[PDB]
Amino acid sequence: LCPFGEVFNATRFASVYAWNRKRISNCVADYSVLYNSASFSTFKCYGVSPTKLNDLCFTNVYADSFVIRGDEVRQIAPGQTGKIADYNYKLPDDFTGCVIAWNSNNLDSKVGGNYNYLYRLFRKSNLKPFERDISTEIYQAGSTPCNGVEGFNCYFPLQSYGFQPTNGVGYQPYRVVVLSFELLHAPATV
Amino acid sequence: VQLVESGGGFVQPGGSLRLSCLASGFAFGDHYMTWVRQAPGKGLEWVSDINNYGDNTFYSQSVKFTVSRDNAKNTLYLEMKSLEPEDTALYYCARPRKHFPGLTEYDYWGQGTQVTV
Repeated sequence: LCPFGEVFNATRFASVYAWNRKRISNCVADYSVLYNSASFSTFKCYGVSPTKLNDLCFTNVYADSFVIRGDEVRQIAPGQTGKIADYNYKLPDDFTGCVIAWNSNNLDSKVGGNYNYLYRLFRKSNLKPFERDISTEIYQAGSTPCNGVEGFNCYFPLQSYGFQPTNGVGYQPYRVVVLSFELLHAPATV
Repeated sequence: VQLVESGGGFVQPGGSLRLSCLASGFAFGDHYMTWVRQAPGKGLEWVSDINNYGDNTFYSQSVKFTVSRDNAKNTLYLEMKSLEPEDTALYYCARPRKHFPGLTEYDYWGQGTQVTV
């Protein structure tokens, strides 16, 4: 079978600036193992092809995973903007695949705060679709250059979510999987 | 064309303080204003913003703290209560250049006032 359990029920998930991608190649895939599950917050397949999907064949499947706030999961989708879709994770407009996401307050909040999950807050430009930026070069907001020293106009580009179990559902951590379907000229392996 | 913080000193855990920032040289009404924090050898930490008139105030995860503005007296205030020791840093008054609250490009700021709880 295709190792979709290794991505969906992993104990740890990546920060969104460092979003993880796992490749699914040469394997038989049980899609029913997901599309018969529960308390998933959202399971929209933007891939106008797959609306609920089915048992299709794909040259490869790719799973992209990360943790974002609750308010920001809107962005994990065609044509949106904001800190998450501009600076962290951006899908193309020609997207065929699904955006699976669930509330993980149970796993990713800590009494007094989990601060291990981060996002990029400053960036000189917007990401291209499926592009990743894990650099930590100080961001120059003004015109005086920074020279490795943080201060006015010289901001460390990443910020942490302050994930606490108390705050509203919109500020709570959610895990997100993004399945994308590759259709190349080659044996359909899934 | 400047900004001078004032207030602060040494106070005890659970004490208080009211910092002031006398602006000068510009139309204090036409701008948002900011408080940021800098512990020694660290980056800027954003504390609060306030809008032109004073009815929208945005704070960080430190409500312990209230921002006020008297655009007649060109003064920006920050009343700090229920201080912790972790609230110790140098406290800056700063004006953004051109509302998503938090750190942005600041075109003017002051010299700082030390708060050590």
